[PDB]
Formats: sequence, structure tokens, C-alpha cells
Amino acid sequence: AATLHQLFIDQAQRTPDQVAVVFEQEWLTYSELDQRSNQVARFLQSRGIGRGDRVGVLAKRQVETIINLMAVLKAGAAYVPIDPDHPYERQTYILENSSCKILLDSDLYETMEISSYADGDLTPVAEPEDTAYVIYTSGRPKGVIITHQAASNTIQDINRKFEVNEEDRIIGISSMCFDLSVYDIFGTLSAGATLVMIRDPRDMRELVRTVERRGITIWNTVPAIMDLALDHVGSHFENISLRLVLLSGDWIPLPLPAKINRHFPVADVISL
Amino acid sequence: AATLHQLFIDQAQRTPDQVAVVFEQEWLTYSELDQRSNQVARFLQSRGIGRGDRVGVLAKRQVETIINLMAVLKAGAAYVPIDPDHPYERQTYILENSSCKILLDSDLYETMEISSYADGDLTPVAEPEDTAYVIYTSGRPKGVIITHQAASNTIQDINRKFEVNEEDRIIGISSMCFDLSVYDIFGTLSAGATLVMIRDPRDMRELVRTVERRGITIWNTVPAIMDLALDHVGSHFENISLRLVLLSGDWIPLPLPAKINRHFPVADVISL
Amino acid sequence: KIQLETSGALPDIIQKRRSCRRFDMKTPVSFATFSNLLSSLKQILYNYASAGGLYPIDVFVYVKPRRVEGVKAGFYYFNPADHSLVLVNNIDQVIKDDHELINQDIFAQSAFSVYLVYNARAKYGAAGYFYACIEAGIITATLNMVAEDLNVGLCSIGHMNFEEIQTFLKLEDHQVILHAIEGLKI
Amino acid sequence: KIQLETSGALPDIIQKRRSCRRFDMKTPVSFATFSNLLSSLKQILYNYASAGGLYPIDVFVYVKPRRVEGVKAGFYYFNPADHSLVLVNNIDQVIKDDHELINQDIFAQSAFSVYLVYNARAKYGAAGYFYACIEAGIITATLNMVAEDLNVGLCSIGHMNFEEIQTFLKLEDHQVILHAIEGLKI
Ligand SMILES: Cc1cc2nc3c(=O)[nH]c(=O)nc-3n(C[C@H](O)[C@H](O)[C@H](O)COP(=O)(O)O)c2cc1C
Ligand SMILES: Cc1cc2nc3c(=O)[nH]c(=O)nc-3n(C[C@H](O)[C@H](O)[C@H](O)COP(=O)(O)O)c2cc1C
Repeated sequence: AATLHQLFIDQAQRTPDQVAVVFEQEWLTYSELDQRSNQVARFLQSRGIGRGDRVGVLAKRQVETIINLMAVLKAGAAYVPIDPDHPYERQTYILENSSCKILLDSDLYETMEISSYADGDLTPVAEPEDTAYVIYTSGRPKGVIITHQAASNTIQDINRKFEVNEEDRIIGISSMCFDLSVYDIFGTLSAGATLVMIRDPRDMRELVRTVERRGITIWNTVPAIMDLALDHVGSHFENISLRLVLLSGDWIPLPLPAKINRHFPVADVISL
Repeated sequence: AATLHQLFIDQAQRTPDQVAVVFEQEWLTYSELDQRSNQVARFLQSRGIGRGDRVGVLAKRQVETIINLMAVLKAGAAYVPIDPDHPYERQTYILENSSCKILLDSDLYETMEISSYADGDLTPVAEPEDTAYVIYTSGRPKGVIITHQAASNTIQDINRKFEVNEEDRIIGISSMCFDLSVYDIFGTLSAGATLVMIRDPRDMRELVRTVERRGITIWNTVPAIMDLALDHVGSHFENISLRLVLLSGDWIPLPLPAKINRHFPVADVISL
Repeated sequence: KIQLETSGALPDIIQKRRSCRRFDMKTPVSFATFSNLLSSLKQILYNYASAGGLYPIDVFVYVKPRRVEGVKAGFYYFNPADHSLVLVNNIDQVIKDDHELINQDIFAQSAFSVYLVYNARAKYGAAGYFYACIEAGIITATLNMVAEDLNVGLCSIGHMNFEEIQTFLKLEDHQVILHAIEGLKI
Repeated sequence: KIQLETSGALPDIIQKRRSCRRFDMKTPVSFATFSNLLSSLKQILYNYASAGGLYPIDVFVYVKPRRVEGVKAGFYYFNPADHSLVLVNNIDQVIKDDHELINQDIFAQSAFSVYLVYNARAKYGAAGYFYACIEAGIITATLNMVAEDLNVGLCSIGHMNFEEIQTFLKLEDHQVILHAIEGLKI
């Protein structure tokens, strides 16, 4: 019924010139991302990467990282996000435990001269039942397997329920080692929306400034992040671009709902 | 048939609010000049000044001097202009030789508080055949007597021949010890025109600047003055306010006519 | 001490104009209206005066989402030579914090923003800037009137945090913003 | 990368206007025409924009002899509050030497001269001057158009020896001239 990369591949056809992901002054359209990830995927295949394999990807906050994640899935493998801020001992444990074949960094596309590969659609490899990624948690770290189908069902249920479309902008706050980021990336790219990436998730004043400056419409984090963000905002601040606040967690600080609706009046607050 | 002050008195009625004489930022209308000279005339009468007398007047380049000249004539006396730049020995000779009764300076009106006299028309005293002024010449100095009638005939012949009227402005270049100044003063005031007085007759660059800045229409001097003035003027200078150049004298430098008509094209050059 | 006739004249684009500050945030500015309000600096020969035929005032505009038929939101550089609008930035957008104090709600209801930048090249040597400030007022007044030929409201903004507007437009060191204008009303 | 409509608009007071430099030196400006061209700054509420409702631009005019029905030659200070013209100097007059270079013949054929002076009082503290320069361009543009409602030609003068014009108008130390304009044509 669905894989994560096919969902995006289909949307690249519908809207080739829509901006898919912006970091700062860098950006990729839907066809640039599709083209370059096809090429990296072919490069990975020349390295024996295919079905059943696991590929480590350093979770740098760069648009090229999105290229790499998509390429791993197009080559038929599952990606294991590696936090670039973790100590080397923790990174090593996760790479061994998940039986990763290689580790991918950003700048891969340029310094291996991968523009020289064909940028056309690949032969399908991954099936809905195959693993799409492995998330490690509670850092002792336990890796959880997630299939293409389970992830697709989640992101599409959300896209349909709240009518995410081309006019939407998602702010990429959470680490791509965290499960919430799978919606930030593939939910955005399945609906034709734009992902706006963030350099530092701890710079609260820049998080709320990015919401105004780049017209963010969708906020998808744990409750704690939104709470800390609203401490670095003016008393009479009010933003009308944010229409959807997705909060995942059971523990919400008591005045936060009232706070969200004072500084984000258009925002619909969802506690899933 | 005519006296110099009656000619002016008649014109004060026709145009009371016309500017009669301007120096720098000082000025008098035709009625202010008539009023104040009536008062000074009464002050002179309280000093025994009347018919047959001669009154010395220092020829300061001030509007008040015009007041004094007119007052002497209204009191029935003749005025003897005294050059303030002459040495005291020459001034004394002229005052004695002409049997002057007193010598008048500017500031007379203020410091004797003459505003306290009546400013209305006086009882006529002077007759056309009476002396109006005494001009001394060839400075040894010989005083020439001039009657009201002889002066009136001259200034009116000129006013009629060249149609001098309210729109005209006369630049008062020549000393009021010189005969040419009798037209500058009384010819101007007989036709309803405006006299523009000059501080220093030797400042050539200011003479030609006053012609432009204050719209001089009539220039009445000896040929030498106009010649020296056109040495301090630009190659492409051209003024269109000056319509009449009165030059009195037999000796005209050869290129001067051609020079006048290059820098004053509207000007009619008259050699009387 | 003179008196003048207060009896006459037919001011239509000069009296029917006024600093507008409330806009219909629902009706889009028709692609015709917008493309004509911008006809004024069409372009050498222009429709307004300029010191020495220099015309150094480069004009930019910001467009709010879906409030001008035919124009995607973003920052644009209008070209006089072509009567054209090239996109320079469609990711960023001006925010209330770029304005200040009394000007928060003006920008809120606004549809688009016009920016007048002094292209600091040539002939006068630091007097061209003085001549540029007058030209910005010249341009402002023509636009405000032409906006009355079409019922477009306008309001001048004296000061504003051009600190980052500067970069979203990709201005040089020789380009300095002088004036800004917020521009349908009801 | 966008294109705009070059198809529309009806510029009448904006395109039919242009810097005029040749005037009919024979026909006087009818007292109506003159008193209406000057209606623009009538006046608090005016017919043009001004930073913060300050309106600090004081306007003066010089009139050539017998070239404007109903006005003696001289320097006048127009009053907005009264729509009035008080004479300030009728003995002196502006001369070709007050202008320079290319501007000699413009003033020659001209009928009257309009001077825009920045009354330097208040609120902005040396930014009101910047706002005044824009206001002079605002005023200039309204006049130039209203002069097209009446076939009055106009031409801006950037620089000019205001050294003595300064005194013939009796300006203060807080009054600085910014702009001058020469204003019927054929
Ligand atoms: C150069 C200039 C700058 C201005 N800046 C502002 C501003 O920052 N904020 C504002 O509210 N109005 C501003 N205005 C408008 C005036 O404050 C005000 O609207 C004035 O009254 C002009 O409009 P009016 O025709 O209604 O008077 C500005 C006007 C000018 C000419
Ligand atoms: C602020 C300003 C100052 C100007 N100064 C002068 C000047 O000193 N001399 C001149 O001949 N034209 C001057 N102009 C007019 C322009 O040089 C020129 O006429 C320009 O082309 C505007 O008229 P246009 O509509 O015919 O182009 C000035 C214009 C402006 C806006």
C-alpha cells in the first residue's frame, strides 16, 4: 500500500518546483531532492547497499542530510540516525548493535562526485513490510524497528486528519534521531509541504523567530519544547501563521494550553 | 509754473504709498517723505530759516538726507550741498562763500524730536524765480545759482521725453554736490519713480550688482562712471531692466557705446 | 499683505487621497490594479522628475500570501527597463518585529509593502543622496495619487528596522533604504 | 521571474507633466490659476503627507514684474492657515547670478519662483530634516501635477546660490532652503 520514499516520489511529480526543504539560505525543490537522492542511491548500490541492510546517517541539520535519508530508502535499506553530538562511544554502540554497513556524512554528494550518476527513477526494492529505519532510545539504548507501512500509516493519518498541503510549512525542531522527526521529513514530503530546518534546537529565541520570519504553520514537538520557547517571547507577541501544534506526550505543564492560545490564536492544539 | 518741492508734493498725492527712496534696508514712501519733510521744514522755520536764506546740507548717502533737502526747499530757502568727504577747509570755504545760515546733518529728525511738529502741508514761500540750490564746482570753487524754474524745466523735459513713470527706478550714483543728482532726486520724485541710493560711488562691482538686484531702469551719470563700471562685469553679462542711460559730457571713450549695448541691450543710450 | 482665492480647483487624486491604515484583508488586489499602480516608475524617460536624469531610486516590494492575484508571496525587485518583477526571496517574510511601536497594526492589515532604495552611484558626490531623498518623496506622491485612480490605500512609514529587510532583499553596501509604504481599503 | 501588465491606466496629470523650461513671457498667470496652484498646501489637515503631522516645510515665492495678474513683484511668504501671501521684500529681486551654469535661461523665461524651506522645529531630533527632504519631494510632485490641471509649466532646481535669497526672505538660522522650482508654457 505505501513506502515512505514512494509517497515522496509521487509528490515530486505533482509539484516538481515546490520548495521541499530550506535550512538557512540553502534549499531544494521536490525534483532536485528526488534527482540527487536517486544519484546517491545508485552510489550506495555500487557499494553493495541493498535490501535488508542498515545504513548509518549522521543527523546533521543540513538539507544534504535529507538527500541521504531518502537515498538509503531508495536503495532498499533502512537508515539508522546517528546524533552528531553524542560521544563516539555511544555512536559506536548504536552502529554495531544495529549491524550498520557504513556511516554516511553530509558533503557525500559533492566530494564523491555523485552528480555523475544517473538521476532517474530507480527500480523499486523496498516493500511496505521492510524496515524503513531504526530508532534508539532511553540513553542501555534499545533500537526499535519501524516498517515502511507503519510509518506511512502514521504520517498519512496525520496529513489527512489536518489537511496538510502545499501551503504548509513545518519547522524541523526535533533531532532526526527522534521518532517525531519522521513526520517532519516524510509527512511534509508526502503532502507537498515545505520543511524549514533549524540549526540549534536549544536556541529558543530563534525557534519562535523562525516561526514568524518563515511563516511556519505546523509545530510538531514534545510539550517541553513549546513550553521553553514561550518563555523567550514578549508579553504581547502574537503569531497567526501557526495553525497546528502537535504535542506528543502525557505530561503538559498546566498553563501551557492557555499560553499557546494567547501567543498562537489561530493554532489548533492537539495532544496525541 | 513750477517749483521742485511742489512738483513732488503733487506726486505724493497721486501715489502716497509708492516707495520714493530706498538706501539699503531703509526706505520712505511718498507720503512719509512728504510728512517728515514738512516737519523738518517747520523746525527750520522756528530757526528763522526762510526766503532768501541758504542752508548747508551734508550730502550723506542716507534717506534722511532727502528729507532735509526737501525741507530746506519747503521752508523757502535754497540748499548748498556739502560733500562729507571734503576736508574741513574746503567745506568751510563753501559755507562762508554762499552765506549759509546753518549746516544740517542726518539724524536731525530723531535727535531734535521733530516728529513733534505738524506734518501737514506748509504755506508756499518759494517762487519759481527763487534760488533752489547752489552748486560749487572745479575744486577756486565757484558757486552757481540755480532757480526752481530752471531746474524744474530740465527735469520735466527729461521726464516727458523718455516717459519716466511709477515703474522706473533711478540709481543714485553721483554725489548730491554734483548737478546731475538734482535729476536723480527731484526728477525721480516728480515722475512718481523710486530712487535707489548707493553707499559708495567708487565700488564699481556693487554699482552693476545693484542694477540687477534692484531692477534699476535709469542710469544718469558722466561717461567715465559707466566705463569704469563695465570693467568689473562678466564677458557674458546681460541686464534687461536698464532701459535708459543718460550720459552728460562731450568725451566718451570710443568702445563704450558698443559695450553698453552688449551688456545692456534694452538700454537707450542718450548723449545730452 | 495679500489674500488669495479659496474659490476653485477640482482636486480628485490629491484631496481624495489620505494616509490609509485600514484595509480589506479579504479582497485580493487584481493583477491589473497592481500592475498599474506599479506603471508609475515604468521607464531613458520616466513619469516623474529626477535630479540630472539619474533615477537612482531602486524599488522593491513585499507581497503577503494570496493577497494579490497572480503574485506568489515573497520579496521582489521591480525592473523599470522591463516593467517586470523578479523574485529575490520567497522563504523569508517581513514580520511585525521589523516594524515598531505604532506601526504594528498598519503592516498587519496591509496587502503589500513598497520599499524605496537609494542606488548610491554617481555626478553629485554625496549630494545625490540629498537629491534621492526628494526623489523618494516625488515617487511617494505619484504612487499615492495613482493609488487614488484605483482606490488603493497607502500609508508612509518613516522609520523601520531595515536591518534584516536589508539582507532579505540582497542589498549592496551602496544601496540604502530611504522610505517604506504599506498599500485595498474599506 | 514575473511579467506585468503594460496594458492599462490613464495617466493625465502624471504623464502629461514634464519638466518645462520654455514659458510664454507675455501672458500673465491669471489670479485664479495662481491662487489655485497654491491651493495644494492650503491647510490641522493638509492635502499631502507629512511625517507625524508636523508639516514643517515653509513655502516662499518670488514674482516677476507684471507676470501674475493681481500680484506686485516681490518676495512673499505664503501662509497655509489663511491661504494668504504677505509681502516680505519688494525692492530686491532674484538675479541670474543667484542661479548658475545651465539654469540661467530657465529663470529668465520663468514667471515666478517657488521656494521650499525646512522650518527646523521638533520630535525627531535631526531626523525631521531627513523627513523634510522627502516632504519637499511630496510637495514638489503635487504642485507639478496640479500645475498640469492648469497648463502651468514647472522645472525643479537642485542647487542655487541661496546665500542672499536667504536674507531677502528674512530666514532664521533654523530655516534652511531645500528646493526651488520655476513656474505658463508654449
Ligand atoms: C516621510 C513620512 C514618513 C511617515 N512615517 C510614518 C510612520 O512611521 N508612521 C505613521 O503612522 N505615519 C507616518 N507618516 C504619515 C504621517 O504620519 C501622517 O499620516 C500624515 O498625517 C500624513 O497623512 P494625512 O494626509 O492623513 O495627514 C509618514 C509620512 C511621511 C511623509
Ligand atoms: C531634486 C531635483 C533637482 C533638480 N534640479 C535641476 C537643476 O538644477 N537643473 C535642471 O535643469 N533640472 C533639474 N531637475 C530636473 C531634472 O534634471 C530633469 O528635468 C529630469 O529629467 C526630470 O524631468 P523629466 O520629467 O523631463 O525627466 C531636477 C529634478 C529634481 C527631482
